[PDB]
Order: sequence, then structure tokens, then C-alpha cells
Amino acid sequence: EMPQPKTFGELKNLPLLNTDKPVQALMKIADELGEIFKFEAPGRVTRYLSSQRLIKEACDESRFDKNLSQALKFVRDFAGDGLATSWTHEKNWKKAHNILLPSFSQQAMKGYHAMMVDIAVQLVQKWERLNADEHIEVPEDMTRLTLDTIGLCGFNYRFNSFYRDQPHPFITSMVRALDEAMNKLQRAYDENKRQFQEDIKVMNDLVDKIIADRSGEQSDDLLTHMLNGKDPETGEPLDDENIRYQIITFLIAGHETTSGLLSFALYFLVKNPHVLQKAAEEAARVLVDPVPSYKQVKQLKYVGMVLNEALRLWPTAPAFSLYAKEDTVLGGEYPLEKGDELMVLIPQLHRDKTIWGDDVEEFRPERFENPSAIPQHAFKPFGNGQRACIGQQFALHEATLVLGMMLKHFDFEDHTNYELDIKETLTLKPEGFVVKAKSKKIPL
Amino acid sequence: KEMPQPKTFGELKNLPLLNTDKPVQALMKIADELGEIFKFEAPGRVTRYLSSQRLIKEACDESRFDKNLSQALKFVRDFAGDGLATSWTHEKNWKKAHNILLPSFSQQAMKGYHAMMVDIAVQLVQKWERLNADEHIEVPEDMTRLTLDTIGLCGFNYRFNSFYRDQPHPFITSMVRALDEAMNKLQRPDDPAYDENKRQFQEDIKVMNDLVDKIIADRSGEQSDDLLTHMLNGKDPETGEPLDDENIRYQIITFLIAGHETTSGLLSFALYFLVKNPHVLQKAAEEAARVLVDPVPSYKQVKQLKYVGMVLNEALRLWPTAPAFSLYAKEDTVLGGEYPLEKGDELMVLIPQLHRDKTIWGDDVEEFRPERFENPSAIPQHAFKPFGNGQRACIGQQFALHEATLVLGMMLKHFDFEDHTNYELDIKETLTLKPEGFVVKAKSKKIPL
Ligand code: HEM
Ligand code: HEM
Repeated sequence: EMPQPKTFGELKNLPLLNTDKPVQALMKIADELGEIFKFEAPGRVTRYLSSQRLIKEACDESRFDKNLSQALKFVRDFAGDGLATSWTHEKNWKKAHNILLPSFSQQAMKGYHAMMVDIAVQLVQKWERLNADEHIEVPEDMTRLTLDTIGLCGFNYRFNSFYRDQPHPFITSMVRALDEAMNKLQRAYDENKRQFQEDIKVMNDLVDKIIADRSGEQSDDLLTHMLNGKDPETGEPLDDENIRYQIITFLIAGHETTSGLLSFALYFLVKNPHVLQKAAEEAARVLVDPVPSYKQVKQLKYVGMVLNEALRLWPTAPAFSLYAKEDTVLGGEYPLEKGDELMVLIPQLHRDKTIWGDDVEEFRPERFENPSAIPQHAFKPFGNGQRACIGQQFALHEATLVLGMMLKHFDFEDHTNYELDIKETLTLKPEGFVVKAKSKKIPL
Repeated sequence: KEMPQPKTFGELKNLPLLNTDKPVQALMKIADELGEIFKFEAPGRVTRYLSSQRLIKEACDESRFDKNLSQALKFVRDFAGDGLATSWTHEKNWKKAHNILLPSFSQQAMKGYHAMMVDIAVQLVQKWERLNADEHIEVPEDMTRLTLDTIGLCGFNYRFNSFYRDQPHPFITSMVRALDEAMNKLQRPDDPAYDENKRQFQEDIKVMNDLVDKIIADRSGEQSDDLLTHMLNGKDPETGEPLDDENIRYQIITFLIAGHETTSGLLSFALYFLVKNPHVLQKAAEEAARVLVDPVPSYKQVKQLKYVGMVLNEALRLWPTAPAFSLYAKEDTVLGGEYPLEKGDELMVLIPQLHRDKTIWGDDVEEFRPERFENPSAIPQHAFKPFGNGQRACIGQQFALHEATLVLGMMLKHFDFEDHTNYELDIKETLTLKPEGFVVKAKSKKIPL
């Protein structure tokens, strides 16, 4: 008999998710109930996994495949059959996967590096231009950077977020749409539908317009590869409708999780001054030029360790879903039937004391001193297998470049003694996180 | 710009400076005179010894430097082969064995080894409990009995039974003679006078090979919780390949060498500093009595011995028992903004001098103060390197520190120690460091096991 949290009569466990912080509530349930517990809703059953012992079996692609959770099903209403919201057996997943994978390689980052520096310089210039006693709204500025970076590197579109306060009309529709998708998980609603469809049209209208605009001009961006790339398997290119879904997918997935990572990384740095000093030291020693090169970013070994430890404690895409391909027994004790669903609670996996030791809550980038020392399937901030994050190298290159430049150019002060408050949408971010930056007066 | 260099001997350059019984300590004295970097030239060899954290932090940049096999390690390779410690990073068998063996060496994997560690530690305590009045302890001798038997039992389920002997195992007779010959060959041509040295050297290699490959063939098919199991059954996730039997023998020899000698030196130096600093010993003995409340220490209790762990780190600061490692420049690069290096140029990290960097540690670098390690994260990057650097760092670091903390904790729980001879520190140099002739008296506290 599998552990299961408290129930609400006919609603079963569903009201447990009627909260602003469902991931963190699920983590507390995992602390109480252990490596696996069942979660029941009206017409829905799933099992949350928290231990490396069970998650390593769940990551066996011969036994389990990616499932679309209820959140992803609602995102699919505007993300379509993009890479993140399509089933593995759908023709358009493997097609887009083969077409888009060469545009996301570590090798392909060399072409994106210049445009990444463009936005990163804007962030540094904004902070250099602050007056005395002014402070920085960290997740707000990190979102300005990651959104503009994926806009420029992806489709040569400048959201110009550092010129605004009210964000782009596309971005306003996106957050409202994602909010509606989250609310339907916790959920008079006739107005919500009119709002939801208006936000979908706004995203579709801008995207489909840029697709038609892109003339025949060639750029160093994702749009070029999508318009001209052919799947080696089927020999087919993506049609314009799926291209639009990929644009929406990459605009969503390409910015918010990365901004959360940078925000959490800076949080842990100002809360652990010895780690900050080590990271600032490497940045000063490695970033010897006014503009960082691609090779210099790859040299920021310790900064990359800081980001991985931030991804360990607070993975900004905190869960993914799987389904059993056939009848199977997980870990030798809980039999599963074909189609049974599993949820991987990534933050709990990253706190497995049998893997990481007893000090799992401490921020120690030195855990990632040797990448090979980490056991298999113990660290999964970017998902698993062929359905893993295609943009992993993009996010980590952008985050290493930006965090390196931040540490090179400024000293940071946790002037409010900020108390960590993690806002949950479908991703995680430290709400209200603010710092002061004292410029080191190093020119660009 | 112009690099310092110690005195030369004509055509022999600096080589006769290493024609001594204590070369590491001679190099440390040279570093005191010449500073953070000096050139060392020999016939057909050039290297640069680094002593400051300022330069060593650059040398530890794995994008600019990779582990080099020093001349000593090249001679050890004649019987350690392409084991982990004597292989190049670019050799297929390094990354293969590296990926296969890391899961048996984590701090988590120590839980499985803990019981066998207690087995040997109890034998040590029982030996000292059974000494008669006025009898004394030969500290490095007994510490080596412990570390060898521990690496024998947790590693390959083999009992060297060192506490039942005076004359050590024929494998060790082969091993120490082999290490001595490898050290001696640094001064040497291949003329006829050395034919007997070669004949002796090959006899010692065969003894080690004969014992090891026999146990490999013996391991029956029985399953054990040891290193040998992972080597026989483990597969590299990258290549999908397991280690072949020839490399497995090199890993066993490597683990027998590297798994006991540096750790015994650590315990010997730690006990040395404890009896020379009675206030530190009392503080460490108090923690042992407060934490080790059971007749046998648990794995979690050993992790609680925070001050004992600080004592061991400070012992590793002053006398790191693997006192140097070698690096080579991957490409042309400039060290410290003043010393240009070409691709393939060699560096030696003089760890004991790095650990005496006054800009890092303060002016009292020679004093034994475990409180330096109250918060280990306060230490700057690449300032404390007793276990090497990067992907070529000591794989057995967690093994050595768990064994040493467990044993030293039990020693401090069960005995009071007296420096009855007022021992004068005499550091014997093989390829590792140990305090030769260090003896103490133990007065039992009469706490049963
Ligand atoms: C630190 C930042 C990021 C994190 C933590 C992250 C996390 C993840 C995770 C956990 C998954 C698997 C989800 C599942 O199995 O349901 C995933 C998939 C995906 N991510 Fe990310 N991601 C990040 C950045 C990015 C970026 C920058 C992009 C776009 C450039 C991106 C695009 C995608 C796509 C397209 C998929 C679906 C892949 C497929 O199934 O074909 N991600 N991501
Ligand atoms: C206090 C005790 C120890 C010290 C001070 C120490 C020190 C070191 C150092 C400095 C290196 C790097 C050598 C180089 O870069 O050329 C190293 C590597 C190594 N050590 Fe240790 N060690 C200790 C204990 C152990 C133990 C107990 C084991 C086995 C269980 C072990 C096995 C190894 C191996 C296999 C390597 C090579 C790692 C590689 O390159 O893949 N050592 N050690």
C-alpha cells in the first residue's frame, strides 16, 4: 500500500494543489511520506517519485516515455505540437527534434555568442548607470536579459526589454496565458476564456507575422534553420504552423527557466560570501578582455559549478511526467500497468541524502568538482533521455556568460537580508529578490 | 621575467641537488630562498617548481594545464602500468577506469566499507590495550599495519594480517624495494653495474603481479562489497566497456600502493602534532569521548568528529604525504603575467610550500592550529591541495579521511598518549613522507570494545 497524503472527500488529493506554491507543498509531502506517494484527483491518478533509486528506473526509456502532465496539456492549447508539448510518437516531435538539434549544440553556441554579449552588455550598462543607494530587482532584470537573448539569438527580434517597464505585448499575453494554464490546475470563467483566446491570438499574430516577414534574408538564428532545415529521416521541413509553435515554445522555454537560474544563483552567491569570492576571483582571472569570448566563457569552470548547484537546490523546471510503456514493476515493490503515470519531483531527487549526503540544503558548488563523480540519474535539472532539454547548452552558456560578467564588474550586497520567497508559476523564481551593486569601474 | 634558479653543478645542472635522502625538504628550502617559482634543470629535463597560491591557482586551470607524469611517476609506471595514478589523461584506460571506479569511492560508498574499517581499527586498539607497562608504540609502523590491512580488506576482501607479523608480506617486500629503485633511478646510465638492480626490480614486479592476478582469477564468483567487484563487473557508461584483466591488476597494485602509504603518514603526522600540542589533543580527545558513545563507532558518528577532521586537515597542511604533483602546459600560455611557457612545458606543485603561503594563511604558518579549518569554505580556491587538482585529484580522498577520522577518534577515545622520548621530528622520504622513529606511550582509559 503506497503512501498518500490527506484527502478532501470526493475531491481526493486535488485541493492540495489549490495553493500558490504547489511544488513546494509537494516537496513537504515527499519529506513526510518518502520516496514515492500516490496523488489522486477526480479522473486522475499519478505517483510522485523523489529518490534516485526509483527515478533511475523511471528514466529507463525502454520502460517509460515522456507523459504530458495536466499542466503541459494546458500549455499545449497555445504551444501546440511544439517540441515540449508533443508526444514522442507524434511525427512532429522527431521531425522538429532532428531539424532543431544542430542549432542547439555546444558547437552552435559559437554563433549565438555575439548576440548573447549584446544583451549582456545592456544589462551591465543598466547597472553601471544606477545612482547611489538605488537597488536592483534581480528576477525582473534577469527576465529582461533572457527574453531579449532568446528573441535576438532565436529570431533576430529585439524585445528591447531594457527600454521598458510594461513588458512587450507578446510577453503580457504569454504570462497571462501561462497563468490561466496554472489556474486551471487549481480551479464565472466565461471572461477567462475570452481573455485566454485573446492572449493566444496576440502570440499567434506576432509570430506568424515575423515568419511571413522573414525577404529571404539569412541570419544566425533559429528561424533560419526552421525555415530551411529538412529532417534527415522524413526528408520533410517543418510547416509554418509548427514553426509558429516552435517559436512560442522557444520564447516560453527559452527565457523564464534561465532567468530563474540566474536569479537563484545570485541569491545563493550573496548568501554564501565565500562562494561569491571564489566565483568573482575566477571571473577576474578569466575574463581579461572588455568583451568575453566564447572560449573564455567555457573557461569559467567555477561559475558553471555555481549554476549546477543552484540547479540542484532549485531546478527551475521542477518536474516532468512519465508513463509506463508496458506493465512493469518499479523498484521491485509497486506494480504498474500500461499507461500508469509517474511524476519526477526534481528538487526532492536533488535532496536525496543517500546520494548527496546529509548536508543537502547547503550551497556547495564543490559537489560538482568532478562531473563524473555524480551518480547516474541523480542530477536531472534538464529532464531525461531523448526528451531532455534541447536548450540546455544555450541556457548554460548564456547563464555562465552573464553571471561571469556580473561578478567581474560589480560587488553585490544583500542589503535587505532578503528572505527567500519562491514564486511558483509553472517555473520557480525568488520573488522580491533585490540587491545593491557597487561598480568596480571596469570599462567595456 | 627572469626566473630564479638554484645553484648548478656544471654539466649536471641542478640534478645533484636531488642527490639527497630528503629531496622534498631540500626543495622546500630552495623555495624559501628563491620564492614562488624557480627553474630546475637536469640533463635532458627542465621543470619549474611553484610555491605560491598566486601561481598554483593558474596551474590548476585544467583548460591550460593537464596532469604530467613526473620522472618519479614514469618509473612507478613500470609496475603500476596505466593504473589511475600513472596513466595520462588522454589514455583510454584513464577515463574508463575513472568512470568505473568513482562510484566505489564516494563518501556515500564509505558506508559499505565502514564495517571492515572497524575490523582493522579494533585490531589496532586491541594491540595497544594488550601492551605491558612501560612498553611503547612504533607509530608509523603500526599505522602502516592499519592502512594496509584496511585497503586490503575493504578493497579486495584480502587479509594481510599485518598485526600478526613483524616481517611484512612478500608483496610489500617487492613493493617498497620497487619504489626505492624508481626513486634511485632519478640520479642515474644503463651500464652493466645496474644489471643486478634490474634483475632485482623485475623479481619484485613478478611477486606483485603473481599475487594480484591470482586473486583476480580466484574471485569463485562470490559477490562482495569491495573495489574488486566493481572492477570485475563495472562498465564505463561512455564506452560501454569494462576494464580488462591486465588493467585490473594495475588498479589493484595502484590501490595497494596509494591506498595505504599516504594515509599511514597522515595518521603518523596527526598523532605527532597532537602529542606536541597538548591543548589540541585535549580538545580532540574531548570530542571523541562526547561523540563515540558506543563500543563501536558508527558511520554517522565518524562524520560527527568535526574537530578530529580539522586536526587531520591541519596535519595535511603542514606535511602533505604526497607532497608534489606535475603538470604540463596544454598550449602556449603566460604564467602570472610574467613567465611565458610553451606547449608541453612542465610545472611541479610543491604542496608543502603552497600550504605555507603567508599571503593565504598568515604569518604563523608553522604552528599547528586545526582551527584554521573551522569553516573549510573560507579557504580560497587552490590554496589547500593535499589531494591534487581537478579530474586528476585523489579518487580515494574520502576513503583516506574516513579511515583516518575513525581510527584517530578511537585512538583518542581509548588512550592517553605520552611523548615519552621528546621525539625530534625526522621526516623520512621515499616517494611519500613519514616521521621516522616516532614513538609514544599509551595509557589505556580501560573503555571496553
Ligand atoms: C536553466 C534553464 C532550463 C531548464 C532548467 C530547463 C528544463 C527543462 C526540462 C526539465 C525539460 C524536460 C521537460 C519534460 O520532460 O517534460 C526541458 C525540455 C525542453 N526545453 Fe528546457 N530548460 C531550460 C532552458 C531552455 C531553453 C533556453 C530552451 C530554448 C532555447 C529550452 C527548450 C526546451 C525544449 C524545446 C524542451 C522540449 C524538448 C523535447 O522534448 O524535444 N529550455 N527543459
Ligand atoms: C591522506 C592520504 C592521501 C593523500 C595525501 C593522497 C594524495 C594524492 C594526490 C596528491 C594525488 C594526485 C597525484 C598527481 O596528481 O600526480 C592522488 C591521486 C590518486 N590517489 Fe591519492 N592520496 C591519499 C590517499 C589515497 C587512497 C586511500 C587511495 C585509494 C583508495 C588513493 C588513490 C589515488 C588514485 C587512484 C589516484 C589517481 C587519481 C587519478 O588520476 O585518476 N589515494 N592522491
